[PDB]
Amino acid sequence: AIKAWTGYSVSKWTASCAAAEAKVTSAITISLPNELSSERNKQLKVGRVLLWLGLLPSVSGTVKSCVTETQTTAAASFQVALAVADNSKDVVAAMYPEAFKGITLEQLAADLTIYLYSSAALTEGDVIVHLEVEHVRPTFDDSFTPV
Amino acid sequence: AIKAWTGYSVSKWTASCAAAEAKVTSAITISLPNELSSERNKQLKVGRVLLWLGLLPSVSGTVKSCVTETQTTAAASFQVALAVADNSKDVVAAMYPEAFKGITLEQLAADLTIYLYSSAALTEGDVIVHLEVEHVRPTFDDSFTPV
Amino acid sequence: AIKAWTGYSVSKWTASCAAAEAKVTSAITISLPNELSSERNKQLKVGRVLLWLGLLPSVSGTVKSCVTETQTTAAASFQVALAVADNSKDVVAAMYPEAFKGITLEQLAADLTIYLYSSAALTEGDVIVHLEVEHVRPTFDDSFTPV
Amino acid sequence: AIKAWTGYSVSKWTASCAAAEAKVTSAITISLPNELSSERNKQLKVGRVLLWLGLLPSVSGTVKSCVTETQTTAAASFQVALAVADNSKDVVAAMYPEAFKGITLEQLAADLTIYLYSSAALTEGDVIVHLEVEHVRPTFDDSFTPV
Amino acid sequence: AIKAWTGYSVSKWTASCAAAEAKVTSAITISLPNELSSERNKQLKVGRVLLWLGLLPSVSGTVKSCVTETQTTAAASFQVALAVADNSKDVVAAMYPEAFKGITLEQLAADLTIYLYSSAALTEGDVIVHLEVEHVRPTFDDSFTPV
Amino acid sequence: AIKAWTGYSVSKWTASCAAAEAKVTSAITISLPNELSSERNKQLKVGRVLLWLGLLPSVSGTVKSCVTETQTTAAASFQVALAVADNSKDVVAAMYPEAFKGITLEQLAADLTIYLYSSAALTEGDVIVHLEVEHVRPTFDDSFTPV
Amino acid sequence: AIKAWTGYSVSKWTASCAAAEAKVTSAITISLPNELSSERNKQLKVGRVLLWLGLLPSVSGTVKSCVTETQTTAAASFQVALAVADNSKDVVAAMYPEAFKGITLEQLAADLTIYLYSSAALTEGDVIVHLEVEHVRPTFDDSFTPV
Repeated sequence: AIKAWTGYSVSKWTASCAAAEAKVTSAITISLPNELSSERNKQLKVGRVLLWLGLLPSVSGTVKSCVTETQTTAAASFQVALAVADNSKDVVAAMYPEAFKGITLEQLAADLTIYLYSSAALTEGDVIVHLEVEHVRPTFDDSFTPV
Repeated sequence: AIKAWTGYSVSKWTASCAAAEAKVTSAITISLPNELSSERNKQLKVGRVLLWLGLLPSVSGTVKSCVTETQTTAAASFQVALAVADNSKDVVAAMYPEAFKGITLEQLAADLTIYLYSSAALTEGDVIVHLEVEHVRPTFDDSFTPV
Repeated sequence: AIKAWTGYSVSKWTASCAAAEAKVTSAITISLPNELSSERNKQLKVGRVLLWLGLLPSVSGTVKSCVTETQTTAAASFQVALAVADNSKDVVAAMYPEAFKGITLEQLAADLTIYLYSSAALTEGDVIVHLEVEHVRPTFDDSFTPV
Repeated sequence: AIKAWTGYSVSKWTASCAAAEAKVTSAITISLPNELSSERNKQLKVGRVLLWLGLLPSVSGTVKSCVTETQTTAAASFQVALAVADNSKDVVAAMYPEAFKGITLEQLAADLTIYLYSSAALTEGDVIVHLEVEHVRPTFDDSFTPV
Repeated sequence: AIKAWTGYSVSKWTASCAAAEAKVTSAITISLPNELSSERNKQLKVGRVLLWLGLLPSVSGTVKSCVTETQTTAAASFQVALAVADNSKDVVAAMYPEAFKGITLEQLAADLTIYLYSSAALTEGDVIVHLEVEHVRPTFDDSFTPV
Repeated sequence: AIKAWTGYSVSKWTASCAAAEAKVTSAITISLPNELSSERNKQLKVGRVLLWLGLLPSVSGTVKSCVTETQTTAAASFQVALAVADNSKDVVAAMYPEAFKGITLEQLAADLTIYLYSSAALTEGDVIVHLEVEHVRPTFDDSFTPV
Repeated sequence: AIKAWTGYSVSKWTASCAAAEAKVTSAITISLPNELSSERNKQLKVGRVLLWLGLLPSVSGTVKSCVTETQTTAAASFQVALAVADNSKDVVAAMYPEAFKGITLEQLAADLTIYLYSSAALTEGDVIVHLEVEHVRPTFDDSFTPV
């Protein structure tokens, strides 16, 4: 498997798709994990992003998803996507990686967002949208307070 | 300033005292900070503990506090304390240190607890009970999943 | 990412195709931006051209596009094209690292044109066509309006 | 004719005023051209500014214009102006240049505004207002993406 | 534009004037700007004074102003003034400069005053009188107190 | 005595606390000195802050003061303060200095405030809180306007 | 892109196939381009041959072509061909190159021929067979005649 750079680090989380009618593009918002939620960590720099997708077997249609800046109408977002994850492939992935170097981890919570499309309708949680983020290593204080 | 050992790391948090009548002991319960709350980190090992105290200047009487195993009547807890933090001293804190080597960080949330006493009444937040914990360095996954 | 040569530069502009019935081929016409439309900058020489295509996900069929000298019957244009961009590929692009070397930027406005084909119908905004063009860095007036 | 400093550059743009009744002052608003309205170039620093005026000969009386920070009542603006252009002169110009050194080109788009006054009525297009601006040489995109 | 001497410095401020009937001479009282109002700065010495004038364009008469020692009845002061600024001239200005070398900035607040005349009536804010003063540079404490 | 950095400068001012009953904490608001009140200077940046104290000799209690971000109930601020000035010490001063590097002088007027405590009652002017601030040098224009 | 050897040179031309019913194999005759038709040039020697293909996009079948010695019944030639160009592949080209080293350009006009096959019917100009040839450089006389 792929390795992060020296001085970089990995974390992973999850979100579930909202129910939606066919051909509609839905939107999903990135919320940070608790391990990074403090004001010390939000100012770290992103190094790579790796969207991923997995699905329960009764979903029959095409399914596509991507990471972009937030686009003012949801469906249009794919038109600037530097790659698209796609259940028509053998492997349903979209490793960028170069898209977001030097962006603050705050900004990856602020306005980068995840979009999802299916040619058939979805019920809640029919799709699970993993995400993986590789970023500058978090640090904890090396010493107690003074007395 | 005091350094943590190699492979160990600092962290800090807070709790505030409830209102209490004079010469009554009160309990305070440790709850872990968000940075440590995950199932990966709760199983780490404690290395040192450092109770500390700070107080707003109108508080007149004695104030004493300690960290112990939970004692079935609150006032009795001091009678097993390996040291006591005490506003009679010049420096109020009470470094133990090695009362708790090899205890699980979960257990430091489970049943080690903080007790506080004053010979005069307190109103809410009149005392701020800092804490520091020095513990094995948290680790994050070095690599992405397989595709 | 791919760099231009020393002293060369890049610019980008956009077009959205009109509606078309299935299997029709449609033309798209270049127009120069204002900074390049000066009589000082129009005389620059093209170094590379890069066609790039993106589409909203509901376009189900094949989509193909290419750059050619303007053909009197539009559908034939692909037959002369030195390369074709095609949504059957993994990356929907076509690079021409040779075809237009040394052509004047005016001529790239005059008689090179972009062609687009789809095996299913299209409606306005269903496809976005980029172009990227590389040339020696343009220049700006060094002085105000004189005497 | 006057030249920009070493490493500085020039740009020019135009506006044509709306109709106005006699002695009423009116406002003219800057908008940046696209090549400057990049997030790379918007943050460049202004070096000199020149207001220049021209008119068709049937405009009978005095015409005056000036550049100021925006004013709450438009007619007052001349009173703050570091210089005024005035068709009573032989040459209808007003080079500042000191007024705006070090202001951001975005700010020159934001809140510097141009005012115009005539001692007789005006109809659309009876007056043309130039502006010239000097700033450090703008730059263009030049590079490849990664994989 | 003209620079101040080494160790001298420029400051600038505004005064309006009240309504007046035609041919009436009026007085404007100098008050120091806030940047200089403290008892440290008042004892600095003046090097040059520049009177300057502007007006909103509907003012039709002549307008004249000057700086003088304060006079028992305002109109007479023009006969004493070393120079007059005058809207009939090419430049509506009067650099003195010799009048006030070595006068204390407090004295420039005390008994030098500004006089203003117009051949037609005026209303509040029709004429705005700038003043510009060149004077020994202000200074501040280079050192903290003793502890 | 300690000196400000190159390009930085010292200024000093005053505030007098109101009357208060014993053990009451009180607040003091940082109004700027007139020498810095103009819009040109408010956007300078702070380098160090130096709280100081003095009192007329009949004040019998302890007295303590500190500089903090403004707090919901005044007494709490001593628990947040990075250092405390104190009449009981050998010298009462409490040079921070790290607390406010790079903060805007406007912000030092906005939401940093002074807190004061005494273990005995006070009357108007019994305690006088000096303050001293080290900050980027104030500057004045080098030249007159155009004529 | 691939280059010809020193002393060798590139030239390129065209032929358009006639209409044919499905599964019919057809032949195409290699007429020389005018630039090489003179008796001086026909005795040059071939270095490489590069068959190429393109088609207008509505052609629905498979299409295959190859270069061989002329064969008694056209379909058989695919069984003799050293390589086959093919629309079903990732890229349709079929660079030989070994097939014809040292053959005379006259012979490449005489008895080498192009064969073309489609699994569906064709109409005139649906398929366009480019060809590219790399061969000993054409030369022109260095001097006038004697007078």
